Amino acid sequence: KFKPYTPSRRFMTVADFSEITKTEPEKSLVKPLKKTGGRNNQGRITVRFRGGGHKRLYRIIDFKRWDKVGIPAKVAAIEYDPNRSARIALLHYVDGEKRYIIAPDGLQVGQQVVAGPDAPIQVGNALPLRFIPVGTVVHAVELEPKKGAKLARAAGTSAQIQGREGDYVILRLPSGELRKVHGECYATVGAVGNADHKNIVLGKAGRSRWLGRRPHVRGAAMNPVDHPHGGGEGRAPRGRPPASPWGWQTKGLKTRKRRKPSSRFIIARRKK
Amino acid sequence: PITKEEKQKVIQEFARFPGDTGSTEVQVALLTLRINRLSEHLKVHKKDHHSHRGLLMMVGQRRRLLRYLQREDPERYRALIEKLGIRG
RNA sequence: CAGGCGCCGAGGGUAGGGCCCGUGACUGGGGCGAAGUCGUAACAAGGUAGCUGUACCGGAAGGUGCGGCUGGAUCACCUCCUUU
RNA sequence: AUGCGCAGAUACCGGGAGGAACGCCGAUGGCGAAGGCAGCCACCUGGUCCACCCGUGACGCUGAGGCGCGAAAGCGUGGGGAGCAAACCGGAUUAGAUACCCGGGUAGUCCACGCCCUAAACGAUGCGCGCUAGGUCUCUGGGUCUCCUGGGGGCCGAAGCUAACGCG
RNA sequence: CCAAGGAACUCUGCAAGUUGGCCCCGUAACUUCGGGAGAAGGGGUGCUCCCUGGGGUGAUGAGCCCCGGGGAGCCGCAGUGAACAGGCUCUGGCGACUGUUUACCAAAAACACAGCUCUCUGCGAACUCGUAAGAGGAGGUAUAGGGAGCGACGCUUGCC
RNA sequence: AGGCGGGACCUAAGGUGAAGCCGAAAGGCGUAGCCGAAGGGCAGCCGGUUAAUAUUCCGGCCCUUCCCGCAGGUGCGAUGGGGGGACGCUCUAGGCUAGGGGGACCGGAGCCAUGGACGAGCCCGGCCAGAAGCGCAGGGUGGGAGGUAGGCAAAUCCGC
RNA sequence: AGGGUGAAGCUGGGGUGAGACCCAGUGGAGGCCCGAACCGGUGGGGGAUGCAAACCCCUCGGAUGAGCUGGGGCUAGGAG
Ligand SMILES: NC[C@@H]1O[C@H](O[C@H]2[C@@H](O)[C@H](O[C@@H]3[C@@H](O)[C@H](N)C[C@H](N)[C@H]3O[C@H]3O[C@H](CN)[C@@H](O)[C@H](O)[C@H]3N)O[C@@H]2CO)[C@H](N)[C@@H](O)[C@@H]1O
Repeated sequence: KFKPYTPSRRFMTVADFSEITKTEPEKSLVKPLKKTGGRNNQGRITVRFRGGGHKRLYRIIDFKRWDKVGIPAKVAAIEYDPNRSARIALLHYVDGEKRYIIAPDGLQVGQQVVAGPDAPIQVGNALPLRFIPVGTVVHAVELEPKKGAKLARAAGTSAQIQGREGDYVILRLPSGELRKVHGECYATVGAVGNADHKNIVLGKAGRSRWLGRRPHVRGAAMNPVDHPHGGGEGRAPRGRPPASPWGWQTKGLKTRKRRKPSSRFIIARRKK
Repeated sequence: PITKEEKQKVIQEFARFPGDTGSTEVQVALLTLRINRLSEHLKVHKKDHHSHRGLLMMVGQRRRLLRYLQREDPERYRALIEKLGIRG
């Protein structure tokens, strides 16, 4: 029920460089799931470019485990949703009920794993940080206990356990930074399920992108009647500005944001 | 792995006469068997070019001996072919 | 018998390809005619020794890293040739 | 110089993480078509040395062509970068310094699967057999193991070979 | 409808005519070996009688659709017989190619774009509307959600 | 026009809105319940009759629920839990009328006008609806028992 | 409406160790290619108080996709 990434159509005219992926569980989801409105327009004013749609399923997923902190679960199997950067495992809880959950590193259908008060540090179970075997990996992870799985490292194979101090453990998050969460808080054990996805290649843009749902963006689009920047000519403007009365693209946003100093440091950057 | 016992047992099934403690028959039985479980291994592995190689030489050897097999007599030989399976 | 009927194809035309020939501003280029305007690797540890395959950078010879081949000087270690 | 430190480093102590490598032992030593291959453990495997003389019965030596194989560099996607590090940036230089030196830091260096075959690819010396003093050392298999014998490595080394080394 | 000539008309072959139905012969430089090929250039078909094979339908025998195949031959200038129906080749600048628009000239560049890079934000993200409220954003959660100049891909992006 | 349609029912987007959050005011936002669809669901068809309407009328044939009863039968008894109706796109085997089409095949009113042919000649038609009973196709799965540490708060129903 | 194209998977036959990979049959995917209904509307032409407050003709592009379309809705006018 894993999934092929690479399959690429071939020379079926410019449908060139189209990357397929196929989770093998292929089953159509199950019983627990509604749908999302057609947002893009919202609070009934309209906003943010692109946006279009394309077919309609729509998710409900588990984001909180302490709610059975124990009932082993066995991979119902693999599958996913018209959302999320890295598929899911519909899991079965030994008590009858099941739940759509993450999809850490390639686990295995039928596999038992669970979590709570002491779970075996086997990628799959989840645990209050504290049970953090420092130097290990998780994601999903949530600071401010109860505030549900906060930091759903999307396909975000990224929760790197980095030491502890006080009632907070240190973590290396996607981004390339290290924040802190009080141990009692929690983490889904292990890592994500998708990345190659991230590399996926798609053919005739219009076709693909739109299918994605998203349409466009078109800067200093000539007639700068608005389009912040210049136009009514070839030449790329100067000032150094962006759409809807913008600050270019090299300035802050944070602030006192009591948030900030409160934890984390590394400051915002990487260097591949 | 290399199961000496069963080994001898087949050196036997083959060596028409119980006094073939080294004969074309056996070169055959042996190089064959070996060649086979060996190769199968090769598969679930993919990279040991050194030994692949040897195996190579080996298979050669065997086949060639058979070459002669035919040279003097391929009759009894084709029987062998038969018994075994290889070259079909 | 004459002619009629039949392909036959010398021949020429229209189209297309192939081998080679010549051939074109500009152009990468190749070889040389004592007396030149620059630096100078290499041979003396040629002064970071060199040489090389590779990669990359530079007025230029070339330098730099990966790896290696000695057709690499001086003491310090041992085996082995002779010998007052 | 430099760049880094009293917003305390450089040294000392404890703890954390990870990548790479693999000391003494280990050798002038070993295994491999070659390339080249090492901390130990285990899985599967191949070459290959000795002795009973037991088996077969010369089936064997050669290899144009092809077929698989492999330095390091570099490419392809997907991991990963502790350190080292062309490129780049400095600092030191001379008259010049793009390089030799010191201070930095990418790609790469590393793993998987794919791809390049590349060469002072070397012993610059194709392979296969048998004939011609000895001397020495060293590893390894058999023995009446002051040694002998089969095999394997460096060394000295008559004859002899070469234009000369030097092969032996 | 034309002939004689066949673009010299003409800023432009604008137009219009050529040409076009399927089956067989055959098919160039280049190439992301998908293709440019309906390249291109030939030849075919109508209807008769004759020998010869096939997939239908209760085996299968007035029951039908596929080509058969081939042979001799029939009548016109004429045989997709009328109506549906490619003119073509060479070559250069742009742009990739699918596209949307400019409702009212402006088939088409521009804008899309896939895909490049910078760069912004720690989620009660950052912006976008809002008098709070609030939604949006995203039940998404930095391979993710925004600001952007470019715009397959190939080589390549140096000096302050 | 009980049986066609729409309401006498369902609901999404979506509007309303008891609560609640919110504005100088007028309002902004809004769960719940409601309103709100040729999207859901539901019980009839064909032949005949008017200047004129029809599966609404007439007639033949086939049902629909709700009320009163009686007759037989049961832990019956919410709409709250559940299961359940429920769903791309491309394509596509197998099986039935529609619906094409030749029957000289049977019924029929006629004809050769014209050289001819009265001869498997023309011309017209050769059905449509039918409880279910039944015979083609398939079209939509599990019996238990128990544990039945979830239940999907409350219990044998689902799920482990 | 209709027609051609002819990938991926697979099945078998072919070559090593197995394998690459090949060939063939199956297949019959989106691009699409050809071309109506559908949707756009240059290229030329035909009206100037014209059938018309944007038309008719000959013609032409897409002709499964960012496609076209009926019904039901929300954003609106210094806002969309
Ligand atoms: N062509 C040979 C290649 O290029 C060079 O040779 C060339 C070059 O060196 C050399 O040129 C040399 C210079 O140097 C030197 N420094 C001054 C001298 N006057 C000049 O001479 C040159 O010009 C002369 C004018 N009166 C002529 O007579 C002469 O033929 C010509 N070589 O002559 C060659 C020209 O042909 C390399 N030296 C050589 O190594 C390589 O193989």
